[PDB]
Amino acid sequence: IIEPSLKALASKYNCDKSVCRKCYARLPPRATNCRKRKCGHTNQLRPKKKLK
Amino acid sequence: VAFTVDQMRSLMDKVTNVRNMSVIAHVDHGKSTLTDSLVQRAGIISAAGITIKSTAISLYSEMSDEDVKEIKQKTDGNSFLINLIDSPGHVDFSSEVTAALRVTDGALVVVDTIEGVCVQTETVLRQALGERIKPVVVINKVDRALLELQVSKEDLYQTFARTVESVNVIVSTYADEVLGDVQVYPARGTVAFGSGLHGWAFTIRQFATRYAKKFGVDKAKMMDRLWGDSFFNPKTKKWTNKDTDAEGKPLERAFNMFILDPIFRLFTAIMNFKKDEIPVLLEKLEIVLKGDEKDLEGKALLKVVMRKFLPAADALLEMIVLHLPSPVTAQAYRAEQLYEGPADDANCIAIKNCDPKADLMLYVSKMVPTSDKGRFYAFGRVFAGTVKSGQKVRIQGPNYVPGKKDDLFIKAIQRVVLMMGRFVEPIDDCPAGNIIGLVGIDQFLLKTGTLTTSETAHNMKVMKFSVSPVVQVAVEVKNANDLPKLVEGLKRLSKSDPCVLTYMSESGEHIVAGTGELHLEICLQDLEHDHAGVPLKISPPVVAYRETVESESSQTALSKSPNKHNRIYLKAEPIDEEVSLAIENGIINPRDDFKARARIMADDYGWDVTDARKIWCFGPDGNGPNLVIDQTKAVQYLHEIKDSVVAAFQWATKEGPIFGEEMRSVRVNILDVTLHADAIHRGGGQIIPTMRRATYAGFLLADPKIQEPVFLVEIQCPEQAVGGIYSVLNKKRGQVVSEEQRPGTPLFTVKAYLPVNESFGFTGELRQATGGQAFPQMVFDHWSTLGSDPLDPTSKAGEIVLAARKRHGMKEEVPGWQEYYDKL
Amino acid sequence: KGIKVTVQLKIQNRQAAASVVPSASSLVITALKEPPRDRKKDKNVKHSGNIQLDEIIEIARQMRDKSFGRTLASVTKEILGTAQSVGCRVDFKN
Amino acid sequence: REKKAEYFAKLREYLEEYKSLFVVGVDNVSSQQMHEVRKELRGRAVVLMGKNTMVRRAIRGFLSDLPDFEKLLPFVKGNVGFVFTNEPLTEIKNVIVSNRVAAPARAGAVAPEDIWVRAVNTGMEPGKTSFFQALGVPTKIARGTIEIVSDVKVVDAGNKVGQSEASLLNLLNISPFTFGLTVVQVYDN
RNA sequence: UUCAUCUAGACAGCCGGACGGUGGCCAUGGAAGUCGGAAUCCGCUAAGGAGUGUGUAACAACUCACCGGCCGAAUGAACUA
Ligand SMILES: CO[C@H]1[C@@H](O)[C@H](O)[C@H](OC[C@@]23C[C@@H]4[C@H](C)CC[C@H]4[C@@]4(C=O)C[C@@H]2C[C@H](C(C)C)[C@@]34C(=O)O)O[C@@H]1C
Ligand SMILES: Nc1nc2c(ncn2[C@@H]2O[C@H](COP(=O)(O)OP(=O)(O)O)[C@@H](O)[C@H]2O)c(=O)[nH]1
Ligand SMILES: [Mg+2]
Repeated sequence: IIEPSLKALASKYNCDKSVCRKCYARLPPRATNCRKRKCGHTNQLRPKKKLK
Repeated sequence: VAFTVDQMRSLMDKVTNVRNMSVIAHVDHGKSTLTDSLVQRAGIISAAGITIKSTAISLYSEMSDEDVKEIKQKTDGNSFLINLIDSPGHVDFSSEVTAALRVTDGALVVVDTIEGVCVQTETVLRQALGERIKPVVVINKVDRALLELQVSKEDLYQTFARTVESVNVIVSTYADEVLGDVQVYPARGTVAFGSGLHGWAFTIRQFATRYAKKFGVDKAKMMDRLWGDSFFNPKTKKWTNKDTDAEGKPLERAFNMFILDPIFRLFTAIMNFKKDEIPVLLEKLEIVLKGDEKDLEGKALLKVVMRKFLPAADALLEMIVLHLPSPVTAQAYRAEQLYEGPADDANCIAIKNCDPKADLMLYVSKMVPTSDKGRFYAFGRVFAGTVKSGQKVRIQGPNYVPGKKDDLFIKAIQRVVLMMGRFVEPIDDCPAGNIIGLVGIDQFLLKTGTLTTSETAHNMKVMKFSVSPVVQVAVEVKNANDLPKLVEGLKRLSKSDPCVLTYMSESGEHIVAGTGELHLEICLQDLEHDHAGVPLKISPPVVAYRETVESESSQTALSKSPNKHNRIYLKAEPIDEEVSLAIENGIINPRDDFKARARIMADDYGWDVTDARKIWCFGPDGNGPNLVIDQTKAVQYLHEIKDSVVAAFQWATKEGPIFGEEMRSVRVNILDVTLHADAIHRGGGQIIPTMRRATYAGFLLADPKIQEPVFLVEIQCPEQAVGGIYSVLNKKRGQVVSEEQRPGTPLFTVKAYLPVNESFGFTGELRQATGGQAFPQMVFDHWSTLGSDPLDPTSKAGEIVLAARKRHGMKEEVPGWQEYYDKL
Repeated sequence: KGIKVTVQLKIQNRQAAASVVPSASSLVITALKEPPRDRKKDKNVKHSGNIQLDEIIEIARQMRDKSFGRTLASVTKEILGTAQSVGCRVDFKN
Repeated sequence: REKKAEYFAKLREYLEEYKSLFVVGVDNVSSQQMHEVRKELRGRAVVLMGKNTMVRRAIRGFLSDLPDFEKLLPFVKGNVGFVFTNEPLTEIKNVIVSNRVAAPARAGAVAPEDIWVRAVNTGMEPGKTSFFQALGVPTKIARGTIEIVSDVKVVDAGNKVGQSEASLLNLLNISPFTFGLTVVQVYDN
């Protein structure tokens, strides 16, 4: 009912992302280092756990 | 309006004007609200939250003689009795569903406008097609559609189109070839619309007959020209089957154009306030305001607007008769499954022909209870025959079969009752095909039961459910003095709920079954406060374990008496599962001749026919898979030891050494006995303390282990949502025995062994993993040894044993062969 | 015949059912091997093979999915060797 | 630098003997069909692919195996390649402009023409019928199989397709990148 | 400080190829490149790993390496402090 084509444009700005394993910030999916300085811009990341 | 008890009797006589249909609705798709918009409207009366239970509510309908001028089925008159049954929402309550179909032919299918057909709607749909029942859809909540979403004209039509589309699909996959056209189309005026909440409903057919006038277009052509490519040209007035014309400009679909157009205009002018369009469109549709209905504004105004345009009953009661079945054509193709036995019998042929005075064939589909001091009623369908207040009936119990006595009480009916949903009314008689009731059968029949008069006539079908009682729980009294009330109260429960089930455990606990947790609690509430009426207790249903070994003892067992005179030498070796199986299947009998038995146990199960013709005893219970094989040829007074021996054996086989629990697949091989001469030092008092301690020591050397039950669940799930289940077996050790099914039906049935300690709440997780799409058939399968040491409070089996002891208040450790050995 | 890796396409029209076989990798080590590697090894894990076989395999690849598109003989020295754990023919394959 | 340098010796060899060749373009290929067209001619016509490998062949026009490269070099652009033959053109040309036919829709790829589809049942049981639901395509039950209700124009000309719409199209057998490896430049002796 | 890519035409980018044996050895309730251990082969070109991830009940399907269209000089991996 959300049309899979828009439920991709939707996830593009919600699920399609990256998370810093230390501050949890929502970075771009392709980002290599966290843009926050609380974790000194770390390279340790993980794709934002895709829902199911 | 009301009808006298005698008009019901006279009206029921014409099975052609007998409408027996129920409800095919999803949990909250608005069935109760809609079905009761019909009572408040055209509901018949006697002469002068959660749906916990239900009955068959009856309504009257005086149709148009020319509407019945197109009804294809044997139909005589316009004096119709509508025996409407209310099937429960929610799943779990699929017991009442299966049973409400056995006492009907057709059924009313309800669907949500925006929630289309969720899993429960197709659950009820697949159940109706497995009962050969023909349905009729109704898309309710069209108000929450053009209000909670303000949906537009063309978009709304398509919304319904898809609703139709998805339903026909499940209908055609599980349909009947013996019925032909079953998937109801809005093109054939067999799927209405409306709002039970707003008090209205309408079919295309209502306007096809109201517009044949202003067009000279017959009603068969009106509704034909309203669904699909069927368009119109409001520029030349030429109904063209193309959305655009020569200018290439888009038109309105006839349905969204003439029929639906009023509706939106009403809402906005009514809700949003537009008094310059309310009285205006009022007369354009020929709607008439009177009194306080005239002054009304807002959402109140709109409700009453439809109560003058398309009042509920109107097209609703219309279709029920118009296309749905009556006993007549209905039983005339159903009779096969409705009678499980001779489909060519004279009693089964009277049902298929539908004879009101033929042999009395009435089946109580549910013992409908009441605040009648613990007494119920005998609610069921009278396939053929007349109920006489005192008539002698053959109470054929489903166990019973024509050439036997097994539960068959041919007694007579005290009083008889007419069903009215919640109203209890005493009638005289009742003709074939109609569903009625009868008090008095209760104290004779158990839950469900077939009734006849002819001894040739076999039993009818006892549901099939597919739902099955999977859940389990222990119910112990919170006061041992009121236990007697529980025993009786538990009995009443079974009778009440169609798929509910009470039964004793191997642990003594009174295990209680149900379908779902929702289900089970509803049952427990009616149990602690009503059925029994004493504070209960619901604990996890404790499993039984058969302590067992996996090899012959690490050394020969040596046990001596307490006075010290005799000692016993031997070694216990685990028997093949299929050999201990033969013991419990009644092939290797404990009452057999040691030769005949030993030849079939040696030639068939590969043993030494010496110790096989010397197989002393079975244990425990005398029929148990634990036997004592004789291998002592030197012992002089063996005869004064065989009896006292089986005594201390029957004690250890019915109470092991790991924590005092039974065993299984333990063939103890007797190799020696240091006997005496006088049975004064060879009596029970010497031989029993030895035989018991002997067995124990030998066991803890024979490599202990523990045996737990293993299930066999067959989950009926649609092939697309099958992913989740595979993973719930993946979480609770689920070896998939197999996976069979049918080429045309997606419903993939799946067999898979499931260990009892991993099925405690399984149903819920299985249900949450794939939605309630999966229906598990849990029927305990076989016994299977685990894979952890009993003396290991860290391994699977070990942890169990430790928890098992503290429960019975036993000795913490796992006492071994050193603590049961008698050395110098 | 063939027990494991048996990709079997079924092609039927109005009643007439057709039995059509793609004679895969597992089907060739059995169409060549006698009963010692054609049966009784279900409870056994068959991982034994060294013996030379020959040109009979250029036509054995004639029944295996013909989607390779070049030389029949040369492609099998590769397929039948490092993919088949029960046969090493002329030890050059690998 | 391994392959480019050793390939220089190979490239030069077939070009050094033969006096007949075809400049053929693609990109909308398929290893399967591509390497399967090499099978139609595994002795009549050899297919060699390239890139800046013929850009060193601008520096190769310099070598002069025969100075007539003044009618070949300047056609270096596109997923184009070698077509080695010493038999007549007209004959191998009927052949070359006939082995190019198959590509369906990479669900989201570049769509081109107006999609006009006829309304009849395709003989496939109701498996992907839930697709048709939230896609807007009136359907019915005609002998168990799914029957199309209109000669509807599902997808428009020139737009980024969706996975759900090209899935039903994949079972309707619509593969529109159909064409691919044909000709560009022709030259003899 | 190394290491070895590059106008002969890199890195990145955008256009589209990403095949076969093969649902490879079994192992399989089920495993087709993507539960698991062993093989990691050459047929052929520009290439396509018995396959880099996503996904499937397994398939489908998406997507990489490889390889090709264009662009045209760096600037890429690894370590040092
Ligand atoms: C048709 O309804 C069936 C099925 O639900 C299933 O076969 C169920 O199995 C119950 C148990 C049966 C086991 C064997 C017969 C030997 C051990 C018995 C059990 C003891 O722990 C294991 C399962 C679960 C029950 C424990 C919790 C006490 C059993 C019992 O009846 O006591 O029985 C009911 C009556
Ligand atoms: N908008 C709207 N809501 C409805 C309608 N009918 C029922 N409901 C809602 O559904 C609920 C009752 O569902 P019920 O009738 O209990 O579902 P059932 O048990 O399957 O029959 C109420 O709380 C209503 O808000 C309707 O016609 N329109
Ligand atoms: Mg209700």
